Amino acid sequence: NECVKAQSKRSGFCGQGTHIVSFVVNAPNGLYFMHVGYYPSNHIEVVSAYGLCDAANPTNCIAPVNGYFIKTEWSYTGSSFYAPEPITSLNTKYVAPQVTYQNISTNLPPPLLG
Amino acid sequence: IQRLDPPEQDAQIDRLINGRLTTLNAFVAQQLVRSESAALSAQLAKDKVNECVKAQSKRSGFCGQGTHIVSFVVNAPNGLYFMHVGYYPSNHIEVVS
Amino acid sequence: GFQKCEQLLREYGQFCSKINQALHGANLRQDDSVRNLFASVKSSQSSP
Amino acid sequence: FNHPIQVDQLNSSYFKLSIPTNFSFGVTQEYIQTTIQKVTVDCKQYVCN
Amino acid sequence: FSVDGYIRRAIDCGFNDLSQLHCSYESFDVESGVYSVSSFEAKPSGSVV
Amino acid sequence: DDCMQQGPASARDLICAQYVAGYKVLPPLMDVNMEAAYTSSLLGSIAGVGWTAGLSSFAAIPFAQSIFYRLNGVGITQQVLSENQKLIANKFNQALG
Amino acid sequence: VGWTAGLSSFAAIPFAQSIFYRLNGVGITQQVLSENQKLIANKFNQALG
Ligand SMILES: *[C@@H]1O[C@H](CO)[C@@H](O[C@@H]2O[C@H](CO)[C@@H](O[C@@H]3O[C@H](CO)[C@@H](O)[C@H](O[C@H]4O[C@H](CO)[C@@H](O)[C@H](O)[C@@H]4O)[C@@H]3O)[C@H](O)[C@H]2NC(C)=O)[C@H](O)[C@H]1NC(C)=O
Ligand SMILES: *[C@@H]1O[C@H](CO)[C@@H](O)[C@H](O)[C@H]1NC(C)=O
Ligand SMILES: *[C@@H]1O[C@H](CO)[C@@H](O)[C@H](O)[C@H]1NC(C)=O
Repeated sequence: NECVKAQSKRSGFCGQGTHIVSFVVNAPNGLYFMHVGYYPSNHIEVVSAYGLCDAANPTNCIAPVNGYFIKTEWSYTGSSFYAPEPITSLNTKYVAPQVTYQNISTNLPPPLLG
Repeated sequence: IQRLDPPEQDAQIDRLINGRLTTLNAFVAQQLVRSESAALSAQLAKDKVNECVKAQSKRSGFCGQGTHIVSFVVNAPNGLYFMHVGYYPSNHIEVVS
Repeated sequence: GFQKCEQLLREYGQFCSKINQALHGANLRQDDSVRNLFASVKSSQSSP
Repeated sequence: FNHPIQVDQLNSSYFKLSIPTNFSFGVTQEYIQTTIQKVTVDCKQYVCN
Repeated sequence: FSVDGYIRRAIDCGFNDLSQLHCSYESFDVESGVYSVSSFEAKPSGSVV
Repeated sequence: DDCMQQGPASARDLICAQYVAGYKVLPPLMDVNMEAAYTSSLLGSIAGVGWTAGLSSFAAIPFAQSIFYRLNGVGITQQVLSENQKLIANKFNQALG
Repeated sequence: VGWTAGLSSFAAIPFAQSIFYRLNGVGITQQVLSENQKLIANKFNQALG
């Protein structure tokens, strides 16, 4: 029910790595599970923000959704695979301002260009 | 052996054998019960590390009591010792919602 | 170590082989349990 | 002991992200026993033949 | 055995397999199911010496 | 050798009984320093593992920052957490101390 | 089955389409999955092969 009929979000319940899909066949005294997971490699280190705020409009802040804001100025990458793309309203959420958010004053992404 | 001849000596040794064979069978049966139990328990420990320690849990009562925030693990003599830090509310008031 | 006893013990079949094999399996079970448990506690990435 | 990738914390408002640049799929195989062989014994015959 | 001690009903436990079942549970009423009972023995048809 | 040069520690010493009774206690699969290494590396992974989607990336963020995200995630607002960061750290410290 | 809310409806969609939703759901963006659909299928196939 957790593995095969659903994608699991429980680390280590199904297989190792991030669970994607599982299959089941019969075995001599039971079931044989075939768990296909996602295994990352070649990790790199990048610098990330906790969130970004409009420096001129400090109460207007965003945080990434299922990914990170990375320096490259700021761009978005999904959490499982480094692949920078523009910060847009489809990969951000508006949040309350925090002391750890960056104050950006130049190349403001579209969710902050208000 | 020192006191008895074979026809009686045999019977006496045999009593000791039966008692010792019985003891060893009981011992083994328990090591199998205890090792089966420990193995199940080990899988519980596995789940707690993944659910509790490597993640914040949203499952009431799985980790500790109250709302789970963070857990830590240290080793213990025959296993793991979980240290579950939860959020415990107090001084509740009633408001209209 | 008494030979008379060992001679009588043999009439109970391979009793000791069963004791040893049962415990050997039971002991392997913990090494496998431990190996699996730690493989899962193990982090991929961690801060110092 | 196989050490994990060490990722340093920063003295700043930023943080280090250790993020994959590559990936693979793999299969964790698992066997779960659901049954045992079912056996009955003709105890009277077994014991007394 | 009735309250007054007389035997009014009985099972011959070696008559058939159904009878063996009733005897093994020491009851005239057993639950529905599939049960193993004593095997049907092969018997000697002669001897060799 | 300890059981010969010193002898049993007390009555019913089950460790020295091994060489007498015919049984042996076997060592565990991992030594202490290896088990410590596993839980130590686990400790250092907590803040950066239970942070976002996927199990593939690691956010090397402060423990404290992790706690505040964990508290926010259970219903405590950011205005509250911001006003009370020292109060929260003190309560946490009392719980563990 | 592992597609949306509830256990009551069935989306008869391609396996491949399911995989891409599963990958998107763990943090791989759609731009990446779109550029790499053949690469992803090949890696998956290697894992099972
Ligand atoms: C991006 O811009 C934001 C917004 O300006 C900036 O975060 C702000 O930083 C200031 C300090 O530089 C915080 O102001 C104070 O900081 C001190 C530090 O000790 C606190 O003690 C103060 O708290 C007291 O006063 C508050 C006033 O209301 C009380 O509510 C509180 O209970 C205490 O009495 C106070 O926090 C300011 O709060 C933050 N802003 C936010 C939203 O947290 C941010 O740092 C800039 N980005 C970067 C990377 O620099
Ligand atoms: C750097 O770390 C020290 C450790 O005590 C801390 O006091 C100092 O404020 C930190 N500096 C920054 C920029 O965070
Ligand atoms: C990912 O790893 C495989 C392993 O052989 C390699 O062939 C491939 O080129 C790698 N891709 C990147 C982007 O490094």
